[PDB]
Amino acid sequence: PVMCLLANTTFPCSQPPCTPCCYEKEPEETLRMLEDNVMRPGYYQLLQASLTCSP
Amino acid sequence: NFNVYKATRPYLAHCPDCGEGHSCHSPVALERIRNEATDGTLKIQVSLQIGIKTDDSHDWTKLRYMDNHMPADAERAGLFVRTSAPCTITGTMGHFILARCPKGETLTVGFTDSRKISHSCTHPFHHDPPVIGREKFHSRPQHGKELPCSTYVQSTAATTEEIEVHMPPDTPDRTLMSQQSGNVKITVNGQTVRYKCNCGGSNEGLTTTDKVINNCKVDQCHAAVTNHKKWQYNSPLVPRNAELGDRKGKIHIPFPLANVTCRVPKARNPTVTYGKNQVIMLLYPDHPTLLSYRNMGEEPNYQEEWVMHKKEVVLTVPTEGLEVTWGNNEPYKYWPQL
Amino acid sequence: GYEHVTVIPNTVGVPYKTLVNRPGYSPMVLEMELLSVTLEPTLSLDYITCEYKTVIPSPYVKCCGTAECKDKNLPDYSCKVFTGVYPFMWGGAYCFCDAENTQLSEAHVEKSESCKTEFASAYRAHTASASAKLRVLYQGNNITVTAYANGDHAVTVKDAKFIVGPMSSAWTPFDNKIVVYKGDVYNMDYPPFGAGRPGQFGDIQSRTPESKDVYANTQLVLQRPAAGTVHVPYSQAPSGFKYWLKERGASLQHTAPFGCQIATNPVRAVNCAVGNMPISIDIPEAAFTRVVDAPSLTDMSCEVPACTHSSDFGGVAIIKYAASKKGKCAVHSMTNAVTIREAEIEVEGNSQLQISFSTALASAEFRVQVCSTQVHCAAECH
Ligand SMILES: *[C@@H]1O[C@H](CO)[C@@H](O[C@H]2O[C@H](CO)[C@@H](O)[C@H](O)[C@H]2NC(C)=O)[C@H](O)[C@H]1NC(C)=O
Ligand SMILES: *[C@@H]1O[C@H](CO)[C@@H](O)[C@H](O)[C@H]1NC(C)=O
Repeated sequence: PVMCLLANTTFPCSQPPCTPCCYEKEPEETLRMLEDNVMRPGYYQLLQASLTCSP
Repeated sequence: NFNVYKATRPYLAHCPDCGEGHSCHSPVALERIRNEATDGTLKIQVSLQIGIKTDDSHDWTKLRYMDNHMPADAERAGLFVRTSAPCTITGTMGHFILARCPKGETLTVGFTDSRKISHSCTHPFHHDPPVIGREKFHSRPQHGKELPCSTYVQSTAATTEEIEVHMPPDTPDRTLMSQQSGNVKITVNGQTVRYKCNCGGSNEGLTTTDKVINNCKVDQCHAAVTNHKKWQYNSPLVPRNAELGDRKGKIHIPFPLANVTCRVPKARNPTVTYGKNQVIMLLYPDHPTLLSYRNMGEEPNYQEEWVMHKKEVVLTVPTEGLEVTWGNNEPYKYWPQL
Repeated sequence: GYEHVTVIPNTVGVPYKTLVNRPGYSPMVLEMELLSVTLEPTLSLDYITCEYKTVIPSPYVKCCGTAECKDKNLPDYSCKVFTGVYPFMWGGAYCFCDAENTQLSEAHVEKSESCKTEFASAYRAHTASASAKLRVLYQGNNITVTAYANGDHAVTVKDAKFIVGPMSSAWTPFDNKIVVYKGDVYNMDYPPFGAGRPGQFGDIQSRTPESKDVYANTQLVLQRPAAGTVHVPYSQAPSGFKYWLKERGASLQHTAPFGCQIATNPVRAVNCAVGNMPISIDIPEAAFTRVVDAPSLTDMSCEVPACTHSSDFGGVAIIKYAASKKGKCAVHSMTNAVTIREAEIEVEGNSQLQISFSTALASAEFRVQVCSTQVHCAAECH
């Protein structure tokens, strides 16, 4: 699938390790993670998953 | 249940005219006005967010704007758009407004806050949309000629088009500093505050806790609230964050431009009378109508005129033929009798 | 069998009568009418143009320091560092220092979001392919023939082989360089790629509408910001495409000579009334009837009860006859000043036929050939 990056580790864009409620748990590091993946083709898959809450 | 407005926030940005030609830090500041739509529709970008409450929930009757230091709720009803006269708002979502405006030289976008206080932002913008078809009409008809035109779709959904976003800069605030008794007291109030003093000892940070600067004056110090938890549009009216480098983000935007169909009325066929190598037309227009004609030979000699009211036109019909176009109607062809 | 060659003027909506005379066989009358004449030129897309977008990010206000401009490979990239700037925000001054503060203003030009929807295409037009739609009154029925007017495209309808053209005039309303916007075509000597001028057509050039790389020349110059104000003021030539949209004038549909109708997707010239069109019809042997096999016409007389000299068939003529046998007979006017509406009539014996004719003469003296026998008609048209 489509890979995204978090500092030194690789993960699938649709599945960040912070799930569920990435922004609610830690807003600063969620935005930093999104900023590091803007050039990545699977950015919008990461944006969708990171800004989704309610488990 | 994905919400992009959790991360983003409304903001205060520079406006050259907040009323009476005076500049201010506006909560309704104008960013960009798009006029690519041939139907006359304007896509306006503003510093506030429409249809979203402070708690991030979507509510069409509500509007969120930056009130001094923190965002506040305002009514959607109070939102207005005007050029030389008031505009007709066709769609609103986040930082974007869709409006049909009359001819003007300026563009004003405003709203009414909690304790009244009308906030508006005026920018110099030449608005004179070109005519769709060959007839300058006032009201759009149900039935008419289908002509290609472009518009910004009324759909809420955000696909295709996008904007750049980033963390906001440090917001300066002098209310954070006080004198105790003749020294400097910085009250953090559960925020990350960046402070600098023209005194020795400690004058750096970036502090998450309350700090005191002994033997220092309030005028010698500078305090600013850092955010880092929120996103903001990459606005040229707001400064860039000094700490971080070229860190950028991107979000999809509503109302993208697309090709549609515009209904245009066809002017009533004039009463036609013929003569020796000439045609006589009694034109009765209800609104400005374009009248064009050409010869169907080697020398076409194209001529055009906008017919405003009742006018009789005498046109010479050559042996090669004459083609006449009256508004949105199909061209009439005339030939002399052999 | 017999090949009939005739030439009609290149004019749409005008029915023309042609007499087919095969030696030793009964004459045949064919009505021909041009329904449409299409001139589609071969296109070569040079580039597309649209409204440009001036991308201006947040200005880098370096408090207590000097910002530095870096050379970025971006279209119309502009960078300027302004010294002695003391900017103010909502809660006072943005910078701690009174002195050494700088503002870095950044700007570049790229394709607008509108470019996929609102755009003009620059094409190279060369060697137009001519095609024609012709209505033929063949054997009492209307047949439609669609063929290329090059003289080397045979189309067979009802066993009759049709060869249309070549066109007498090679004239086209389109020049070597053309500009296309939606349903409008313009004859324009557009600037080549990488040669576009600011505020004019081609200020922004894209080879294809999906292209990532674009050419830009908009005269973008960054200005010094106002005292205590955070903003990026600039001077730039207004959109060349937006300017062209209002200054393009009337399209080829309105300006082209010979009454040309201009259509798009693909771009073509329809019904250009220029020159003539040769038509070749190869009629098979079976369609023709021998003089011994065909009905013989004797004791013929012609009378004109009503006539009006006009563009339409304002004349009426009654022809009495004596036929040897039953069969189909062709009707044709031997005088060029008179034209008969009907091409074929059913012959019986000692009966009479009624024909409709068109003339411009007040005193119309004309000969009517019914099958292989001629009859004189005298008409006083008003
Ligand atoms: C708006 O109209 C244009 C034509 O004026 C559409 O044309 C495009 O069609 C293709 C697929 O979208 C692409 O090859 C090009 O972008 C363009 N090509 C041609 C030959 O016109 C375009 O799709 C329309 N845009 C939208 C957003 O609907
Ligand atoms: C078809 O032929 C008939 C004669 O039978 C004629 O009246 C008519 O004009 C022809 N059709 C057209 C479209 O001109």
